[PDB]
This record gives sequence, structure tokens and C-alpha cells, in this order.
Amino acid sequence: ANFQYIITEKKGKNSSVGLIQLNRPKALNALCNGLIEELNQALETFEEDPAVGAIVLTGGEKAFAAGADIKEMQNRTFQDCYSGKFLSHWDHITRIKKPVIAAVNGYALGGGCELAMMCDIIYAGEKAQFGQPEILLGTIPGAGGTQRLTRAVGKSLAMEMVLTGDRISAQDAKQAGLVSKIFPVETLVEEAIQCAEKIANNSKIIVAMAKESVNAAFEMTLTEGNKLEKKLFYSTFATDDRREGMSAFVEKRKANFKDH
Amino acid sequence: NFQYIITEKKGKNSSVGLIQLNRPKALNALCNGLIEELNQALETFEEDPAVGAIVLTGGEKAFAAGADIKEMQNRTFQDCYSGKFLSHWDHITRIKKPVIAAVNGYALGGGCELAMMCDIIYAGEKAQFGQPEILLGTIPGAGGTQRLTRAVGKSLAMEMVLTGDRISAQDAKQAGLVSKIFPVETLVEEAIQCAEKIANNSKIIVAMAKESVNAAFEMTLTEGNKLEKKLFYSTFATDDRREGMSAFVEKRKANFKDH
Amino acid sequence: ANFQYIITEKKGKNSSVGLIQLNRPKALNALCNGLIEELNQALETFEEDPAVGAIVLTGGEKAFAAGADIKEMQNRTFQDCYSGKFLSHWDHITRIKKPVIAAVNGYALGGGCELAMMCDIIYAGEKAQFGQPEILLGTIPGAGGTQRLTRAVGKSLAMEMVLTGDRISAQDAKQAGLVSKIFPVETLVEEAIQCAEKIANNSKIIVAMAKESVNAAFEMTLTEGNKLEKKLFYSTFATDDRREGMSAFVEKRKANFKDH
Amino acid sequence: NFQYIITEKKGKNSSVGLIQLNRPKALNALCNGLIEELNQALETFEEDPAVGAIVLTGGEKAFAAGADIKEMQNRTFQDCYSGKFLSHWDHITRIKKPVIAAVNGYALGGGCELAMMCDIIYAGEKAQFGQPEILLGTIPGAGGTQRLTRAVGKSLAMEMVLTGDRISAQDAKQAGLVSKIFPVETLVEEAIQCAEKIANNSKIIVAMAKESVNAAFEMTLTEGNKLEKKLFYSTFATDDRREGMSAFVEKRKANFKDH
Amino acid sequence: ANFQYIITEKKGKNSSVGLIQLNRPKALNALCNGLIEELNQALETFEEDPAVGAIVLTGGEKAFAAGADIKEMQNRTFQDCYSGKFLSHWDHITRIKKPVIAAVNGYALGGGCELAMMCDIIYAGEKAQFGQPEILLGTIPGAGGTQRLTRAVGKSLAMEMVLTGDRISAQDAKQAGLVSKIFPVETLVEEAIQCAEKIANNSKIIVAMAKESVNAAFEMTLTEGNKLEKKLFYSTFATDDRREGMSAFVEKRKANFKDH
Amino acid sequence: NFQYIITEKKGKNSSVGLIQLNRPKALNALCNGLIEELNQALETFEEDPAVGAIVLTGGEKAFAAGADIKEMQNRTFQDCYSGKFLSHWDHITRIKKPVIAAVNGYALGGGCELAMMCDIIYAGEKAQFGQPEILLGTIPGAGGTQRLTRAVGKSLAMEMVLTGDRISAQDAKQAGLVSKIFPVETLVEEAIQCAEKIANNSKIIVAMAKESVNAAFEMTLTEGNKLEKKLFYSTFATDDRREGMSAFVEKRKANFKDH
Ligand SMILES: CC(=O)CC(=O)SCCNC(=O)CCNC(=O)[C@H](O)C(C)(C)COP(=O)(O)OP(=O)(O)OC[C@H]1O[C@@H](n2cnc3c(N)ncnc32)[C@H](O)[C@@H]1OP(=O)(O)O
Ligand SMILES: CC(=O)CC(=O)SCCNC(=O)CCNC(=O)[C@H](O)C(C)(C)COP(=O)(O)OP(=O)(O)OC[C@H]1O[C@@H](n2cnc3c(N)ncnc32)[C@H](O)[C@@H]1OP(=O)(O)O
Ligand SMILES: CC(=O)CC(=O)SCCNC(=O)CCNC(=O)[C@H](O)C(C)(C)COP(=O)(O)OP(=O)(O)OC[C@H]1O[C@@H](n2cnc3c(N)ncnc32)[C@H](O)[C@@H]1OP(=O)(O)O
Ligand SMILES: CC(=O)CC(=O)SCCNC(=O)CCNC(=O)[C@H](O)C(C)(C)COP(=O)(O)OP(=O)(O)OC[C@H]1O[C@@H](n2cnc3c(N)ncnc32)[C@H](O)[C@@H]1OP(=O)(O)O
Ligand SMILES: CC(=O)CC(=O)SCCNC(=O)CCNC(=O)[C@H](O)C(C)(C)COP(=O)(O)OP(=O)(O)OC[C@H]1O[C@@H](n2cnc3c(N)ncnc32)[C@H](O)[C@@H]1OP(=O)(O)O
Repeated sequence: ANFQYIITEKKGKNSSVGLIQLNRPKALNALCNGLIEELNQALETFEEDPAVGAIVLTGGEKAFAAGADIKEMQNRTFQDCYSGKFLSHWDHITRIKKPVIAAVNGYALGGGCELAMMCDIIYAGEKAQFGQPEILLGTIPGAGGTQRLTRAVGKSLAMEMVLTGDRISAQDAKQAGLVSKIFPVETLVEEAIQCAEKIANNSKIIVAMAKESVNAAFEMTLTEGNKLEKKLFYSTFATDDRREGMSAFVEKRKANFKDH
Repeated sequence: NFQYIITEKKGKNSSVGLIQLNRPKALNALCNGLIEELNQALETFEEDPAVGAIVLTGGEKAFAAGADIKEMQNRTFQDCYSGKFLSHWDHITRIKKPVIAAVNGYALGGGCELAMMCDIIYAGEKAQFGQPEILLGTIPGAGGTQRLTRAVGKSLAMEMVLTGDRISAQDAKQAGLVSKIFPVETLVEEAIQCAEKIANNSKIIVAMAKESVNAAFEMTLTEGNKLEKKLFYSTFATDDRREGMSAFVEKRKANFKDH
Repeated sequence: ANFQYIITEKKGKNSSVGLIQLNRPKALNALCNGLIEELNQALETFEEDPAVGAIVLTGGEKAFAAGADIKEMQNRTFQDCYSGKFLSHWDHITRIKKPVIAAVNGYALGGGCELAMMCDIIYAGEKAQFGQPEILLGTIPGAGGTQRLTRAVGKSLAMEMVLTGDRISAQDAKQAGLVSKIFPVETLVEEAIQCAEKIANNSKIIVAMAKESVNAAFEMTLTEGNKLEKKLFYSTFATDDRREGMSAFVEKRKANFKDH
Repeated sequence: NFQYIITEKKGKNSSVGLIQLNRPKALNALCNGLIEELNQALETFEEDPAVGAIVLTGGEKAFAAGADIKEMQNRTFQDCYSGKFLSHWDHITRIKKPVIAAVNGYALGGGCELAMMCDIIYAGEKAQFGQPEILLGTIPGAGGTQRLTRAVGKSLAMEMVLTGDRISAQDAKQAGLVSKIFPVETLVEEAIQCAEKIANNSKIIVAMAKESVNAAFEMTLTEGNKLEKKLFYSTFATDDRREGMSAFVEKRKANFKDH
Repeated sequence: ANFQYIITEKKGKNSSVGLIQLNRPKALNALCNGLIEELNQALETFEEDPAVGAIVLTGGEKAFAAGADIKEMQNRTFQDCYSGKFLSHWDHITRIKKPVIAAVNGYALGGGCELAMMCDIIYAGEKAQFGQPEILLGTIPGAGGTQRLTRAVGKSLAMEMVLTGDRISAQDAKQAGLVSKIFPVETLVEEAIQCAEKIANNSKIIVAMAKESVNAAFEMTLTEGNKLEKKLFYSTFATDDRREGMSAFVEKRKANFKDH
Repeated sequence: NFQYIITEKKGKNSSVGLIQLNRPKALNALCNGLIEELNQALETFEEDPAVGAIVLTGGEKAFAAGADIKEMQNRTFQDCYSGKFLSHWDHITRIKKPVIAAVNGYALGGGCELAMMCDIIYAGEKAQFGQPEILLGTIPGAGGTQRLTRAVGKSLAMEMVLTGDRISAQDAKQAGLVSKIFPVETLVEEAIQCAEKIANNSKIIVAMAKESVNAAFEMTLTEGNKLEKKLFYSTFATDDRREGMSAFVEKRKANFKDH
């Protein structure tokens, strides 16, 4: 449909990369309900697009996303939150099977940091900044900022960031494992598209299974994660792509995956 | 009046409660008496409405060199079990207000664990962390095999616990055990500044945030997120959340009231 | 025993370190069923060897282990995998109570990375490279590559490694916590043996308790991990070594452990 | 204008939303269309401020005999995986208001799982529960090996799942799969009575309680108790908890306002 | 100490059973702060008492405990709850190592049901009634009523009880596994004391290990519960009592436990 | 050449593998030798393509009276630890084919645990279950404090483990420890009939179902459901599923080939 808050584009070789750009620079991409509703539509679209194997989520040079919309939350009451299931469409990105890479340029604060962390991989621009300034507004992170952050960065830094609201640089974020790669502000999105391309080249069904396996590292004990992983591993043998990728390795040729 | 520790209220408007382990002749080894006082001091700052965060530190040479070996020396397994040995050691984990550990020098054995029990660890340039319990024929007994591993990774945790080797302030920060390194001289001052920032925020909200972050080690991500959302919703039941958000919108400085 | 694929040696002071070396350089130490069956034999032997307190696993200078043997997997179906418990003897190393240190020189890819990660400690040579290229073959990691990697390195790098098949250097691996030490290619195994030697010097029973305690960090909530740890800690008081090690500190002398 | 189901608002002040699976010719086998409508009805009652509890039932002979086998028949593994097969099935688990299953007759396979997805199960005297998926060369795919096991124990769950054998209303109740058995004739009426009692209580508190009870299957007891305590504290942020407790103290009937 | 709300007594053979009776019949034993403070003092006392091997907690014939004190909660705010750690001393009973058996006669509602559930074993009088009427007061159970109840009784009955506030009889409670034995109103406490007697006859250190093992069934996966149990099992071999209990079976005589 | 057990291939088509503990002199007390053979027999039936389900039983008077006390009597703490005491005991839990325990008479200590390690338990009218380890100065060491608690509830488990008391076949069934009670004489025959039903179905699917049910004790419901769904999708990769579903549609008997 026609978008008010975001710009979607199909990029990369064979237009296998679905680029989603948050376009609400006036509010530093603050995540209002309408922006979220469109972002989710775009995600579902790329998800249903057979040509797209990976999605790249980004904002502007100055801000990936400054957080949830404070103006929209200001008049909410506890009872509203509860009965109105406040923020329940926020984590839809986590239902997408295809990989999503966040190309974070500038500010990724509050709900913005959380949106980036909801993504599978995070690439950061040289000037990017991450933070959970919710405490400064008399609230706490509400979409995984006390969970995903802690799991990536450690208790000490997570506590420090969540309790003070202080920002960390692209560097601190990479050193801490919040993000895996840092690129120049200008080449960042291009670089993230390159990474999405490699992933898109691979089998879609296998990639989906791999992503589901990695995610499970945060939902079970190591014993059970390893067992689930083994079960998915066994499942790959039920696809043609596995046959194709293994035979191509043996046959020392290039594999022609067909996402089946 | 304490024998083993020195307490002080610092920070802007005396919002930071400083606890300093003071048993330098034993390199702040954690004897029963020291722990009993530490817990008293913690409970006090916990109950003091002017204090929003606590900073725990030791000396320049040692934060804490470990449990008191001499006091464990003649203990038996039935003594340990029945006497619930070391049960008062993790009282610090019951404190709702944030505790920041300003680790200068040695933070070994029970000292490393005490630091890790804290919410945030700041380390002096000359700080050293380690779990030498294995060298004594014992293993870490207050989270040294647990909080260490969760912060530093299996390989380094195993290496530290199985050999008893120490890591530097730098290795500790690179690994995520500590989040900041500061010069030996300005370390406590720097930790107090961090504590001040925290005390300036709404105590009730800060307590909820800390509880949320801690939950990252007690549940699956799905449940952690759900708990988090419930606390997030709860913040809307406070005056501070209303204030904090209207202030943003009204382009003004929020005035929190811990309510 | 008489080994086709590996070389075992008892090294270190008092021959306390059991050295196991993958020796199938033509396949760059690719893990075939036979290699695994021997690896497990060697492991069990060193495990039952009272003189051995720690084991060091290594491969060649060019490769620790470049992956499972694809030819061997190439013709399996899903039902074969399932009914035949494919790869089930792969994680036997995880049943060994004595510490295992992996001295990774060169490639540690696929099944090789997983095997290294199954070890308690990982030391890496300067030219070491880690990676999970399974996705390139139309399959996913099947021996903890999506689990132990994620738990050591974080979601962003793990997803990136597993979804693209890209390799990371020894430095990236150390920065991220996958490995705890990096040493020159030449002195690596020697350095790992020193580490195992240090560990063998301690009481075996206590060391086995410690290792079991650390591993529990990936199988329980922190509350339960801390309670199990406390129970093992109490158990150490039931041994003679605990007494000896504590008296020795008090008495200002060297402890004389007896593994009891 | 539903093809496969019949919705009705019942109970005092039409507080109960009654959904009736109406596809008797197929014994209410859960086809995609039936599920799409069920989900529509659920979401509607969910959004209806007049409704506080939902009662889901089928016919006298069958609550639901399972997924539509003919619709599953030509599916491949790639279809199942890539097509997120059965993902719209557990939508009922996202409804905040309580759902009570009034199971009359057969509740087999996908039908047993649908009933187990509900918060409370009332069973008619002639009701039968079972997981016959094994007889079709497949296993339960919507919680039949999970919710069943947690309610009935390993031995009976393994037996039912591995042989495909049915258990009676009595066995189900004795096992804790269902909490009440009623005559075939008065079953739905009795389930509506229960839903009525629920609807008279504060909606917000009822949603909190249901969320707390469900957490018993997603966390350790320690964490469940902590989450529960936090929801407990949250109830104090509502007008209804004030009302409820004052009414006790003032010796009067409480008037809840779902706020 | 000087108890206002409870009556303590040491009963049974050798006065091994420490009896605690809630004695505030005018408020049907409602759990006011003072009653809880005394209950905890009495528990700690029996806990520190060498002659007591088990505790039996009971109320009056009409009510075990009708719930928390509504009058005391009435004026509480969300902020009071949070900041004041409301109900913090409520589950101190769960820190007691010696077994506690609840002899429930009459009403065991709200905080009263939860208190009984915090106990290790629950014996119920023929006229006992259990329930969680918190919902009728505009609140939910706040000391395990949504947790321990569900785990003992199943989702359907728990949901039904918690959402409607309906009570269940002694029989429904036993059938459901909430309570393991039902006895006549008049002989109930006597019967519970006999049970506490048997327990007090065994080794206290072993009994504490066993209770801690069973409790772990609600805090871990079956894999880890089994491992923890095995570790406690091994620990029993570090005691004299195990030596004694096993030799006595072999020697076909009576075991003489000395609690170590 | 089994000293302690009797194995037999029963059931239609000799699809049921019966293992009989045969050490009545010591009421089938589980000695190391007995266990080593039990494990061999299990592995054999596991590798036997004609066998689809195993039935484990003892004598009329006792299934198994516990671990051998004489053998444990001189063990030390270091023995247990370093020697991995009782490590081969739960090998039965590695068998992927369903195992049904036909418990007649005593099933105490290690005996109860062994029965509980089985997937399904059928009990003779005179059967008795218990965990008397406490009477010997020890605690259950092979899941008696775990599987018991999970099937029977905390109150009964605590009572059984802390007092050493026995419960009857009826108490066991009422509590869900066992799913069926049969006359002492017809018990094994009845268990074989069950094992036969299981053996009739696809072995691959049955193994997936059993693994799914077992997962109910190793994860949160969310994850259990997700794992279950993945196995469910996997069944579509088998020929048996296609067959089982065609048979229904085609109103004919399914002919499974275990793949
Ligand atoms: C569950 C949750 O997850 C909840 C949350 O995230 S809520 C809180 C998290 N986010 C925040 O607190 C960030 C607040 N924003 C800031 O601190 C600053 O915008 C900044 C430091 C990021 C940038 O500073 P700056 O360069 O001076 O830009 P700034 O003028 O503030 O913002 C530009 C515009 O975007 C708006 N904006 C920025 N962040 C916003 C937000 N989170 N919500 C709504 N509007 C926002 C600004 O108000 C301004 O609009 P107007 O002047 O027309 O009102
Ligand atoms: C459950 C648990 O968690 C258990 C544990 O932590 S116990 C093990 C952890 N701690 C240890 O192993 C302590 C090791 N200590 C040391 O190696 C050294 O004290 C050190 C490396 C920290 C510093 O070295 P140093 O500058 O040469 O100081 P050093 O002379 O050795 O010690 C100074 C004084 O403090 C005492 N001390 C240091 N650590 C101690 C401890 N953990 N317990 C008791 N006394 C201790 C020393 O014995 C000495 O006192 P005395 O001379 O009166 O006997
Ligand atoms: C993820 C999942 O969880 C998936 C699923 O549950 S798989 C489904 C599990 N269910 C089964 O295996 C089949 C259950 N049904 C039966 O066994 C029998 O219908 C019954 C025992 C319920 C009743 O037997 P019955 O009284 O003799 O009636 P019966 O003739 O078999 O069936 C009634 C009609 O509804 C159809 N029907 C029954 N169960 C159905 C199902 N699960 N799906 C689709 N149609 C079904 C029947 O085919 C028949 O229609 P037709 O005569 O036009 O062909
Ligand atoms: C975290 C939590 O878990 C919190 C809680 O449980 S909150 C609420 C749970 N408990 C309840 O709802 C109990 C309410 N009580 C009742 O419904 C009834 O007392 C009963 C059904 C138990 C018995 O009815 P009854 O025989 O007519 O006795 P009743 O007159 O109501 O009560 C006897 C006296 O004890 C008081 N009492 C009973 N239950 C009480 C409670 N939970 N708190 C405080 N006082 C209570 C009564 O108010 C009355 O005192 P007064 O007449 O002097 O005011
Ligand atoms: C890790 C673990 O999980 C460990 C274990 O379970 S610990 C063991 C738990 N089992 C027990 O405590 C043993 C219980 N057994 C007995 O008390 C009785 O045998 C019984 C109550 C089962 C039945 O009573 P009974 O019919 O009168 O038989 P009884 O005369 O006592 O015993 C019959 C024979 O089998 C032996 N026996 C019974 N149970 C045994 C056991 N668990 N271990 C070893 N031998 C046992 C008896 O010693 C006797 O052998 P001998 O006469 O040749 O010396």
C-alpha cells in the first residue's frame, strides 16, 4: 500500500534484498503506531515475496529510531496499557522467518534500540549510538531493552545503560557484541545489503531453519537447544537444497538452491 | 559503629551511600563479621530515603581477596550443609536499590563474586579478577562459576575457575565482566557519579528496571520480555512516569518524586 | 589403541596432560565416523588414566578440523538421519569429566568449530579461523554450532556467521569470547599443555566439580545454578584435598593434592 | 455471516460470548475455514466490552474430531514449513478474556488440543478425549504432546499419544484434564454459568490472573511467584482492587468497573 | 516468645514434632503482619531446635487461615506495594530446611491456601475447603496461589478456582493432588503429627537433602533435576547416617540416626 | 547368556520385546550385573527391526525392590563422584522405542524409579510403589524425587520420599503415576497388548511422538509447542504419514513401513 512513514525498496542482485527505510525524520523516526503498522505491513510483504531472501531495516543518517512515540504514550493509564494490550504489534518483526539485518546509523534509542536488537544481525554506522533512555522518562524498556540488551552486552553494561540512560558508541556496541560490524555512515546500508545478498543466495528454507535454531539459544537449556538443532539438522535432509549443496561440494561446483 | 567497614553518604544532596570494606591487613577477606556489617550497612542505605544508589568498594590494593580461609579451615561437609554456610553472603542480592562495585586491586574468590553480585562493576586500572578457590581444593561457592560464566563466556570462565588464574581490568572489561575502567585514584569518585545519575531518577522505576534486567538470567527470552512488559505497564501506575513523559512533551525538566 | 586418524601422546609434567591430535591432514582433519570413533576411544582412555588430569585436543597447523565429511552425509535422507541417530557419537566429548582444552591452529570450521566449542577452553593460534559454513552446503550446524556459538559470541555475530558461512579470525573469536587466549602458531599446543598441566596439578575431583558447575551456567536459571554450585561447594568439604588446600594456605606451604 | 460456526451472546446481561462449532457433517473437523471464522469470533468477543468470558463448544456428538485430514493429505514437509502450516490454530491462546471449553462428545486430535488451549474444560457425561494422530502416521501438532502431558502425567499422555486410545470424561477429570463433568443436556448451560461468574469480576484483574496462571507452564516456580507478585502489586493500580477490598471491609457488595 | 497470634507446642515421640497453631479465630486466622512475624519466629525456632525434625502447622477447626488481612491491605497503593516490598516475609516458611506439614481444617482461602501450599505436605480435615477468592476482592493471589495451585491441580481447575473464587472440598483437593491425605476433623492434627513423627525418626540431614531435591522438581528441567538429585545422592555417602541406615538393612537391625 | 533377566519376543508378529528381571532371591534388587544385562537387552530390542515396543516386568511379588544395598554399603563420597555411581542406570531413557512397565508387586526405591523411567506404567492390583531410600539414610538417586513429584504432585511426593511410605496401585493410578491397573495374572498380557498397539504404528512417527511427549518435562510450554510443531512438520517427510492419511481418506487400513 502507499506509505506515510516508511520507504520500501527491493535491492541487491536479483532484487533479493528487501530494504525498509523508516522515513519520519521530523520525529527522528519515533515509532508511532502508524509507523509500526506500516513497518509490519512491509515486513509481511517482503516475507511473502519469493524473490526476497533477506530484509535490511534502516532509518536515516541521523537516527535509526529515537524510541517509541512519547507523545502517543503520554496520556495512557495503567488500565489502558493492560486492556489495550499496549505495544503488542511492536514485536511482529520477531515473527518473520527470513533474516532481517538492521543497518543502524545515528541514534537507536529506546524502542529504536529494541527494534534493532529484535533484528537478527546489527550493522552500525561509525556515528551510531545505542541507549535505553526510558528511565529518564520515568519508565523502563518495554520491548526487550532489559532482555536482549543484557543478553548481548552483559549485566554490568546493560544495568548501567538501563539505569542511567547513558548512550554507548558504535564501538562499545561492537566490542560488547550488540552489533557485529561497523561501517562508514555512507556505505553502511550498501554493506548491510551485501550481507543480506549472501544470505539470500542461500536456501530460504534452510536459512529459516538456521535462524530458528540460533534464536533457540535464548529459549532453552543448552541440552535442549542442541537437541532441537539436531532435529532441524535432520530436517534439512528432507529438502532438495541440502542434496544440492552437499553434492555441489563433493562435485566441486556451484550449488543452485531452489528454496525447496 | 563498625569494625570492618566504613560507610559514608556521598554524591549530590548525599544521594549515594558509599560502603567501604576496611580490613586491609587481611586484604578485605570476607569474614563472617565483615559480612554481617556489610549487610547491616546495605540494609541501612536501603532504608534511607535520601539514598538512591550504593557504591561498594575496598582499598586501593584490594576490593576483597576472598572468603576468610582460616574461618573455613576446620569446617566439615555436615557443618557446611547444616550450618547453611555462606548463606548471608548473598544478602546484597536482595537490595532493590542499585549497587555499583568500584573494584580497585584484587577482587579474588569471594571478592570477585561479591563484585559480580553488584549490578554494575567499575574497575581501577590496576584491578585484577580471579577465582583461586581451585588452588585451595575447593570451588567458587557464591556464584563464581555462574555469574562469571554468564558475563565472560565458557572458555574464559573455565580457564579462570580451573586454573585459578587472574585477569586484568582490561580483560575484564573486554569480556563484559566490568563496564568501565578508571584510574585507581578517580575510580570511587567516578562510580559515585554513576550512582548519582541513578539516584536522580525515580527510585521506584529504577527498582523495576533493575529487577527487569536481573530477570534476563532467570527466564527464557519470551518470558523475560513478558515480565518486562508487565513492569513497563506498571510504570504507568506511577506519578513519575506521567511526569517523565509530559516533561519531554512539554520541553521541561522532569521532577521525579519516587512515586 | 592403534589409530588410523589420530595421534595420542601423554605430555606435560608427570605426563599429566593427554594430547590428542587429529591426523587426517589430506582431508584437513575433516571429521569422519572413523575419526570420531577413535577420538572418543582416546578420550575415554585419558579419562580412565589416573595420571591424566587434563586433555589437550588439537589438529594440524593448517587445520584443527575443517568440517564433517560431506561425502559421508551426501546420500542420507531425513528418515536415515532420524532413525540412524546421525551424528550421535559426535558430542561424546561432552561426557568427559576431566577438562579438555582445544588448541585451535588454522581452520576450525563446521563440525570442527563445534568440536572446539564442545571443549572447555579454547586457545587459538594467530592464524586460526572459526566458522560455520554449513549453510553453504544447504544444511545447518548439527552439533551445537547454532547453540554454543551464539552463547559465546552473541546473537548478531552468531546469526551472521551461521547465515552467511563467513569466517572470523582468532582475534575476532577472542574479542567475542569464543576463545580465551591467542598464541603463536608454533607455541600454541605447548601453551595449551601448560594450561592443562596447571589444571592437572589441582585435585581431579574438585576440578571435575568445578567444570560441572561452570557447565551448569548453560542449563539453569542463575538461581538454580547458584544453588547447585553451593551444593557442590559443600561437597568439596567431604574431600581430603579441600582440607589440604586450605591448611596449606594457612600453614603457608604448598598443597599436596591426592585427588581424594 | 458465518459458514462453520454459530456465535451467540449469553448469560446475565449477555456477558458471555458463546461460540459453537457448527460443521456436524464433518464432526467439526477443524478445517482452515472453520479456524478462520473461530478466530474472527474470538477476536470479536475479545473486543466486545459487554463480554467478559467466552464459552467454546461444538455439537452433542462432537466438540471437534480433529484437523481436516483431507486438507492435510497432499501437504509436503516443505509446504508445512514454508507455509507455516497450522499457525493460525493457536490464536485462541492470545485472547486475554477467559475461554471455557464445554466439551460434549468427541474432542479428538486437533479437537482435544483446541479444548486444552482453553483455560477451563467442562465435559459432558459422554465426552471422550484422545490424540489419534499416531493412527494417521503423524503426531499431535498443536500442543497434544505438551498440554496433555502437563495435565495428565507422562504415563497416560504417552499411552494416549502412542496408541491413539480415547479416555472418558471421568478419566479426563480424574486426571485433571477437565475440572467438571456435567450432563450432556446441561453442559453448555453450566459452562455459561461459570463464564458468567468470571464476567462479573473485574476484566482487568481477571486478565491478570489468567496471565499469571498460564505462567505456571513457562517459568520456574521462583520466577512464576515473582511475576505473580508483580501482577499482584499491579492490581493496586486499579480502581477495582480498591473497590473490592473496601467492599469487604465496609460489609457491602463490590461494584467493579473493569478499571 | 510472647505470642499474641499463635500457639507453639512440641509434640510426638521424644517431642520431635514442633506444632504451630495459628490462633486468631476472631479473624478466622487472617494473616496479619503480626501473625506472620510470629509464625516466622516460631518456624525459625523449631528450625534451630535439635530435637525437632519436622513441623506441623495448623489453625482452628473452622479455619486454617482465611487469607491475608484485607483490612491491612485496603489502604495500600501500588507505590506502597512496590517500595515497601509488600508480603516479603510471607514466604519465609519456604526457607525452612526441616519438613513442614500443614494440617488444614476448615477454610484455607487466599493467603491461607497459599500458606498451606508452601508447606511440603498437606493433610486435610474432612470439612476443609480450599480456594483463591482474591479475584472477588479485585486482586489476584500474591504468594503462589496462581503458581503452586496450578502445578498441583492442573490448569483447568486452577484457572477455574482463581478466576471465579470458588472453593473446592477436601476431596476435590485430594483427588487433584493438592493434599495427599484426608482425616476426620478431630484426629487430623494427631494424624499429621504421626506423619511428622516418622519423618523426624529419619536422619535430619538426609531428610533436608531429600526435601531440597523434591522442591527442585519445580525449578529445573528433568535433566537437571535428575543431575542435582544425583549429586545430593552422592552427598549422602559423605554422612554417617547413610552408613548407618545401609549397614542396618544388611545387618538386619534398626538404624540409629544421629543427624550427620 | 543372561544371569539376571529373561528376554522374550511376544505379541503379534513378535513385535513386542519382553524383558523380565529375574532375580527373585533379592526381589529383583538392581545390582550392577542386573543393570548391565537390562541395558544389553534394551539395546538389542532397540536394534531389532521387528520390535516396535518393549515391555519391562519383574515377578508377581516384585518388579524391583531397589538398588542393591550391599553393593552401595561401602561406597564413599569420593567413590560415588569419581566413579560416576549409578551412571548406567538411566540408559533406558536413551531407548527411542516406547517401553511399558508392567509393575506387579513391589516397585520400591530404584525399582520405582526404573518403572518411572519407562514411558507408560501398567500396575497389577497388588502393586506397591514407594521411595524407602530415606529409611536407609539416603535419598532417591535415579529420579525418584523428580519423576515422582512430576507425576504425583508435591504433597504426595514429599510424603513418600520423606516418610518412605508405600502407595497402592489405586493410589498410584488416581495420582497419575500409572495409567492402568490390571489383575496380577493378566497384567503382562495386557501390557503386551498395549505394546502391540504401539508396535502396529510407524516406528519413526512413534519415536517422534515419544520424544515430543518427553519434551514436556524439559522446556516451557511455548518451546515444547514449537518443538512439537517441528516434529509434526517432519512427519510430512515420511512415507508413513502419507499412508496414514490416505488410508483415512481412502477408507482403508493403513500399512505402515516405518519410514
Ligand atoms: C517501550 C519503549 O521502548 C519506550 C520508549 O522507548 S520511550 C523513550 C525512549 N526514547 C527517548 O527518550 C528519546 C528522546 N529523544 C531525545 O532524547 C532526543 O530526541 C535525541 C537526543 C535522540 C535527539 O536530540 P535532538 O537532535 O535535539 O532532536 P530532537 O529535537 O529532540 O528531536 C527531533 C524531533 O523528533 C521528536 N522526537 C525525538 N524522539 C522522540 C520520541 N521518542 N518520541 C516522540 N518524538 C520524538 C522531537 O521531539 C522533535 O520533534 P518536535 O521538536 O517537533 O517536538
Ligand atoms: C566460596 C568462596 O568464594 C571461597 C573463596 O573465595 S577462598 C579463595 C579466594 N582467595 C584466595 O585464595 C586468597 C589468596 N590470597 C593471595 O593469594 C594473596 O592474599 C594475594 C595474591 C591476594 C595478595 O598477595 P600479597 O600482596 O602477597 O598478600 P599476602 O601477604 O599473601 O596476604 C596479606 C594478608 O591477607 C591475608 N589474606 C589474603 N587473602 C586471604 C583470604 N582469602 N583469607 C584469609 N586471609 C587472607 C593473608 O593471609 C595475609 O595475612 P597474614 O600475613 O596475617 O597471614
Ligand atoms: C495437528 C493435528 O492435531 C492434526 C489432527 O488432529 S489429525 C486428526 C485426528 N483425527 C483422526 O485421526 C480421525 C478422527 N475421526 C474418526 O476417527 C471418526 O470420524 C470418529 C471416531 C471421530 C467418529 O466415527 P464415526 O462416528 O464412525 O464417523 P465417521 O464416518 O468416521 O466420520 C464422520 C464424517 O466426518 C469426517 N471426518 C471425521 N474425522 C475427520 C477429520 N479429522 N478430518 C476431516 N474429516 C473428518 C468423516 O470422514 C466422515 O465424512 P464422510 O462420511 O463424508 O467421509
Ligand atoms: C496475596 C494474597 O493471597 C491475598 C489474599 O488472600 S486476599 C483475600 C483472600 N481471602 C478472602 O477473600 C477471605 C474473605 N473472608 C470470607 O469470605 C469469610 O471470612 C469466610 C468465607 C472465610 C467465612 O465466613 P464467615 O463464617 O461468615 O466469617 P466472617 O464473619 O466473614 O469472618 C470472621 C471474622 O474474621 C474476619 N476475616 C475473615 N477473613 C478475613 C480476611 N481475609 N482478612 C481479614 N479479616 C478477615 C471477618 O471480617 C470477621 O471479622 P469481623 O466480623 O470482626 O469484621
Ligand atoms: C539410588 C537409589 O534409588 C537406591 C535405592 O532405591 S535404595 C533401596 C530401596 N529399597 C529398600 O529400601 C529395600 C526394601 N526391601 C525390603 O525392605 C523388603 O525386601 C520388602 C519391604 C521390599 C519386602 O519385604 P519382604 O517381603 O519381607 O522381603 P525381605 O525378607 O525383606 O527381603 C527379601 C530378600 O530380598 C532382599 N532385598 C529386598 N530389597 C532389597 C534391596 N533394595 N536391596 C537389596 N536386597 C534387597 C532382602 O534382603 C532378602 O534377601 P536375603 O533374605 O537373602 O538377605
